[PDB]
Amino acid sequence: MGEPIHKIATRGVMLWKEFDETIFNLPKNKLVPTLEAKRDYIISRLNADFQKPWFATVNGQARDLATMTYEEVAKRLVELMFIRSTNSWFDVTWRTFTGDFLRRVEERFTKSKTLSLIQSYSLLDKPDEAIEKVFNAYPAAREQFLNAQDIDHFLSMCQNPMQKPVPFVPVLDRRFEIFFKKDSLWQSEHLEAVVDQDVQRTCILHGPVAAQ
Amino acid sequence: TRGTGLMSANNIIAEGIEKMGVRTFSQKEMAFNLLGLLTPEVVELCQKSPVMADLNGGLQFVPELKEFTAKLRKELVETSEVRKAVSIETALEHKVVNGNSADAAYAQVEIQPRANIQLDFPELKPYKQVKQIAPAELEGLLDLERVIVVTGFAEVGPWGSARTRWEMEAFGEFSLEGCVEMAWIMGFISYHNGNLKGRPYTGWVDSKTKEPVDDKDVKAKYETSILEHSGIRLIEPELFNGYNPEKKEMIQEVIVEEDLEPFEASKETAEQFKHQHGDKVDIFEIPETGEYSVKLLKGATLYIPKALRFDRLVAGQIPTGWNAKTYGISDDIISQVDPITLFVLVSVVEAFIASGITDPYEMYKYVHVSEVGNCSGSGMGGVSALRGMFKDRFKDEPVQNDILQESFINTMSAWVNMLLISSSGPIKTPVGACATSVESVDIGVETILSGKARICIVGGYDDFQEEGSFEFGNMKATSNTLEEFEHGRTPAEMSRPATTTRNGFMEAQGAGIQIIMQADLALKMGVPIYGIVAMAATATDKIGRSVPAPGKGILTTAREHHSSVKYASPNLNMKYRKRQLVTREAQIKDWVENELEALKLEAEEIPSEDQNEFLLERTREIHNEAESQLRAAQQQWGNDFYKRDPRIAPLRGALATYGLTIDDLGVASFHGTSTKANDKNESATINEMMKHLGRSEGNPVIGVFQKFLTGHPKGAAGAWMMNGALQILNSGIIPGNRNADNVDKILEQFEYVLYPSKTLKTDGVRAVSITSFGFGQKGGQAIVVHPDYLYGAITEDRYNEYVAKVSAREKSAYKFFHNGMIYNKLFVSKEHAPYTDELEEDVYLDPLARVSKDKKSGSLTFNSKNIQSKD
Amino acid sequence: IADEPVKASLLLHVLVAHKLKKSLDSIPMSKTIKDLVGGKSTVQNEILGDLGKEFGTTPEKPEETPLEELAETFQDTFSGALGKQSSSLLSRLISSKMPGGFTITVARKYLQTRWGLPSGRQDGVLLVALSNEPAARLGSEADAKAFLDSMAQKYASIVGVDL
Amino acid sequence: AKGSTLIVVPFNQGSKQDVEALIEFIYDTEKNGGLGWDLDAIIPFAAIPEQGIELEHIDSKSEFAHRIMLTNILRMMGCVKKQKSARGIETRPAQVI
Amino acid sequence: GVATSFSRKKARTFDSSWNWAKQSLLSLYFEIIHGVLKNVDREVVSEAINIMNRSNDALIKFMEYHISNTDETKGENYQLVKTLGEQLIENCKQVLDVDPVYKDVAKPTGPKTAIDKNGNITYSEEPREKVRKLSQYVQEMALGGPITKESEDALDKDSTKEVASLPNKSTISKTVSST
Ligand SMILES: NC(=O)c1ccc[n+]([C@@H]2O[C@H](COP(=O)([O-])OP(=O)(O)OC[C@H]3O[C@@H](n4cnc5c(N)ncnc54)[C@H](OP(=O)(O)O)[C@@H]3O)[C@@H](O)[C@H]2O)c1
Ligand SMILES: *OP(=O)(O)OCC(C)(C)[C@@H](O)C(=O)NCCC(=O)NCCSC(=O)CC(C)=O
Repeated sequence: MGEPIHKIATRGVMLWKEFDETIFNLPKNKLVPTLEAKRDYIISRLNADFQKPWFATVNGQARDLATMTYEEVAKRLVELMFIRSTNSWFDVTWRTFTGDFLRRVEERFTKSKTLSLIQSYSLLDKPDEAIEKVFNAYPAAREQFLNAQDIDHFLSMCQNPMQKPVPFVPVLDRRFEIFFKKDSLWQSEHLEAVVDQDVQRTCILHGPVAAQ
Repeated sequence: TRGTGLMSANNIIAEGIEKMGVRTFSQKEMAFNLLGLLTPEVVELCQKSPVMADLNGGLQFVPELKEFTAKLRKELVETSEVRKAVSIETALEHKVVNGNSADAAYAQVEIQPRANIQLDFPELKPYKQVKQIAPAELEGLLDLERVIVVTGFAEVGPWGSARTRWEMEAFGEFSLEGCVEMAWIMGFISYHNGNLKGRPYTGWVDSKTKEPVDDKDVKAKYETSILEHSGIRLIEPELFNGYNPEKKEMIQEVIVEEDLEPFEASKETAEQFKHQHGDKVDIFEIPETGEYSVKLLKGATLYIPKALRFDRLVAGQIPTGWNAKTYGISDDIISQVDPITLFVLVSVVEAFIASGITDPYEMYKYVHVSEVGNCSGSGMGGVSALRGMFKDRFKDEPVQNDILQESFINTMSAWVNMLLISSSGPIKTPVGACATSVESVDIGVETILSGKARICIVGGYDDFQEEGSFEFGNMKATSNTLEEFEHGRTPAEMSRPATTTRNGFMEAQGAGIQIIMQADLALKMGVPIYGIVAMAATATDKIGRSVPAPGKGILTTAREHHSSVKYASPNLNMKYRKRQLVTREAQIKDWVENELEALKLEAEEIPSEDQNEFLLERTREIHNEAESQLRAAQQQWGNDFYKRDPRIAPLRGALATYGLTIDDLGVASFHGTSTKANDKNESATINEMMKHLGRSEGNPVIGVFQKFLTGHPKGAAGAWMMNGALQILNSGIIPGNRNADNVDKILEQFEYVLYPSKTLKTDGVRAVSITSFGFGQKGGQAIVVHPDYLYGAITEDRYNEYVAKVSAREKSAYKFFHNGMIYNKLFVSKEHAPYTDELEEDVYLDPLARVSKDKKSGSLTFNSKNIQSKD
Repeated sequence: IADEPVKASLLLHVLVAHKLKKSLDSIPMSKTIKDLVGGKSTVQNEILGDLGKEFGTTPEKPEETPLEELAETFQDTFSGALGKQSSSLLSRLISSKMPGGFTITVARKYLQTRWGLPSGRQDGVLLVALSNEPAARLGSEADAKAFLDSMAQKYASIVGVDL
Repeated sequence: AKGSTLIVVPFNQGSKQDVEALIEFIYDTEKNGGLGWDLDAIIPFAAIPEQGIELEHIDSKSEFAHRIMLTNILRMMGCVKKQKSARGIETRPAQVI
Repeated sequence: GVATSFSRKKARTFDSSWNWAKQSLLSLYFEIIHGVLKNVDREVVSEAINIMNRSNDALIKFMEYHISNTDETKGENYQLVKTLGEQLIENCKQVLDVDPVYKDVAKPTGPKTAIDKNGNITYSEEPREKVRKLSQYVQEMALGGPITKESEDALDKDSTKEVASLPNKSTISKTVSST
């Protein structure tokens, strides 16, 4: 909303400041052109620095949702939303997101009316076995990029108001400020759910004078 | 007798009746017993005195049969209704006692299929599997710059695209993907993404009511409307500028007998009436307004409209709802061009997609702009524009000023260049009537072998309009629809090639396009390869005074000299040819050694500062002349061994190139118009080709008459046939002629032709022949060989590099296709050429200029540093 | 006026009502086909055949499903065009009941001129005309136009339109 | 099988005129646009289902079905006899099953 | 209901058995290779009868070419179509000049009405247990039953052997009429 905040000058906060001065201070008619021109730089910064990495990143390589397979997407959703240390989904609404996605994978790749292999999302509490089980029934989805109707569904699931915002940027568009700055405070108390567990990604509120 | 019209209602009690030791018969059993009465013994018995055959199974001995029937049916209904009521009550008792939480862990989730439309790129086998089918000697023997491959194809016709048409042709019903693709084409469904009645929806919606449509619900909701409005059907006036063949407008010239009541018309229009009529009209100024009073006098010519009933009411029209907008063409292009041009632009972008080329300018990474040809043509061109300028202009209607340029046959190919390709390649537009598309392939081949191009768009297109429809009826070429109705035939069954009763062709409309290129370039680019164009030939017939009469010219392609055939020629034997190539490869090596030695001797006399330049230039020249000599030998012993040999038919040698015999030409895609002269003459031509080339008795070619489904689209006919041939090659499925009720008894004399009525799923087709017989003696033939014959001519590494590049490009192609389908932007007109007007001359005049990715705009363009560069 | 395609709920009603030879109000939607027929499976199978012909597909248990739940199951896949059964029944109504000279197209004209009802709502009036089929052929043109008037008012009442 | 032939023809057994015309067509020469046959067997198995029609409910559909299943079988056998007798065919009776 | 339906112009002739014989054979050939028809299916024996009833010199040469070019080393299926093919070529040579024969080899069926636990009535045509040929059905019919009284084959095990037996007119030792 443009209200000033005192945060520790971590790498993620210094990226937040850079974007406040060169991307988010622009009028809406010049925002999308600047995001399309800076794309490659922006994604490199998000992946190195910020606490919400660029979602479409398959083993260091900066892709887009359009150029990711359905396996790639599923295994990225588990990598970002499921905490290996506690061996549980950081939020239940994230497990729902990942289940909804794995069911869409079945819908897209099945030839006839069948039973979902994910009967209850409670089965995703072993996510690597749930994924293998889905992408063994439908091995075509290991080698196909996302159908553009499934990109639009995935981004529509990312904007659901009745779930914890997704811990990543899925797209550079008109809504990039909302993706980048929404739900920015919990991370500092739960570094187990941050990318490298690196504090330097996160936003920690603190006073300049009381820091003495 | 169980399961008949009269006794199906009693089936449930039939098991009960059998418990009285009564026998109830199956229809088969009861027929068997009845056919026992027609045996000669019972017939001989019937001729003496009447015969009474009790085939009752003891039913007459059931006392009070209705009482027993009524009992058994009541007991069965009672048991049913009891068990249904007790089951419902026990399930409501178990639900109240344990609650609604008990049947929530027991309930399961149901997954409904979404339509996942595939581009059906050819399946690439492992290098071990493809190396078995080709002879071992083929590796290195072919020059791949001189092997033509089809890398992409598409059509717009009565059944939609090549994907939908193939489904209907081969299977006779649509899958989920087929239905959704037809529903999208015909504008029954659009894609919605965003808020829909508050709730956010991402999927298909009905296009009129904007109500959501699940992909499962598409077939139920639209199949009947999609079938009713596709393929051969009654001419729809909405599609043809209000043209109704029942009420066909002409004008009678009458002489005026009594002076018509004056009418008010402008001063210009009144002077134009006075110039025409002379003293038979009186124009007078009205001082009040300045308009003129035009009075026609006794004896003035006048024209009164009358309507004629025409007897051709059926045609293969593009599915109702088809709209170039749906594919992404803008309204400024649609207004400007003739609708045949729109079928072409869609077919061209759809063929680039099937090639996995989303951006045509990609081609300019690999070839010079002067190396991309457009060898495609039409039979009659833009007949909507002709009707504009001959008839609508005469009636002082509003017609655009450039309508002439839209009529030209060569104008569709121009709009493809001006909107998509922006090449400076060859542009040879054939006009072959019904053979155009095969004449297109032959020109596109000769262009790529002569080295003037490395890629041709080829194919054909034609439209259906009132005037053509009429003049094809006046020649009696087309089927009379009133006669077909008198004979019981529905529209669907009016196109029936090779049938006793065939009586003229069904007119259709549409376009078909193939992208052909050199194999050496297709392997480099990693485009899919659907087939090899082994041979393509045209032929006139002979002296005669009937332009529409088909003839036997194309028989020349099997011309072979059988005076001296005692001992097999070495030249046909691939080992011999490979041995002579290896012998010549050793000499080319010794020629490169001897030219490098001679360059070392010459470089000494050049000073030691200029030496680097001179050795670079002269080394490159040597490398060129070494490749030139290797490729010329490969051509001489691999590709062109049979051009000078009168003992090897052009048709035999095309197959022999890839180690196929004449017996390995499994399918013949016949022109098969459903005319009396065409279908006999075609069978007889194929039969005489195969007989002369010694095709093994008992191995007929399997005729394929695609025009039973599509109707004859004239220009486009062979383009469609080719697209079908490629779909047979890559699938192994040979579609049958579902209108071949009864094959014409005359065609039994041709032992080497089989005419199936149903789809055969073979174990593979190695080659397909396509024949066409246009008006004006245009015969034509093309052979197409399964692409897996090519992969035996390359090494494992080059194959595996290819397989990886095609996999990557098939994935990018699927991406581009689905994004374009849902956002109505498959077709994306180019704004600018790949060069600015300042570089135009510089790019044309450098044959090594290539496009590269411009870092700012992200779009392939020529950069001034890559033009007459050293690198 | 506003052109609407005939609802499946009216078509279904009229087809059942005509087959049982009862008025539309005499047939309640709540009841199932099996209840209405009254233990005569022949007539049940004749209705099922007529609906199967008219709508193309049927549900899995059309016998036990109530008429409002069949009308909703058909509307999901129903377009608005009459079909092969309605068209034939209307042709047999018009031929058998209208005076010699009055055809279907004259009825369609009269409804487009007198009332101003378009083709979509003409089809609806003709279906209401089928449901209340008179006993003997109408003697003159004037009582045939007076019948079409009474069916327009009935159609307007049931659908909820003002003429 | 080899030497077999199947002619399919539209036909309403209920119509007397269709019965007479179909038999004329089977017996008429190929010149006159018929088949030039001479039947060896007739198997008149047409029939419509009459169902839930008691004595009191006998009306049009029953009187019509009775025409199909009896009256026009007798008329068909009549027609075949009149066609054989006109050509003096006394030694090739047609078996009626 | 007395409306005329018949016109001479609407008659459809079907007489092209010479074409369909070859298509029938090619369909059977590929249905075996793809595994849609197996060596225990009565559909193979039915298609064999229907092909033999359309045997002529052209159909024999067609079989000779397709069967003699079949590689018996591509699979079990290719060996099976080669074996069945050579047997069908022999049968088609034997019955070249013989008249074609009506010969049903379909499994005879009886009525079965079942009501499940939920009360839904389902009628099927279930195969009979005593009667598995038509020869056995003619015997069952000859013996009659209690209400009427006053006062070796290779079917469903080896379709190839049953085919081999097709052209051989079995001599009936004693007729069913004696029993
Ligand atoms: N004065 C100060 O110094 C100070 C300091 C810190 C924060 N704050 C205030 O605190 C408020 C929130 O903090 P913020 O900075 O994190 O702003 P924010 O990003 O706008 O708020 C967090 C959002 O995350 C969503 N969310 C998170 N978990 C969720 C779950 N399990 N289910 C549903 N929704 C979930 C909520 O969406 P919905 O509301 O749409 O459900 C919520 O609006 C702000 O208004 C801010 O001004 C003030
Ligand atoms: O509505 P339903 O309960 O499913 O039908 C009940 C019955 C069977 C009673 C009904 O269809 C009906 O009334 N049918 C007519 C009686 C009947 O079945 N007659 C048979 C005519 S054929 C025949 O009789 C063949 C033969 C043995 O010669």
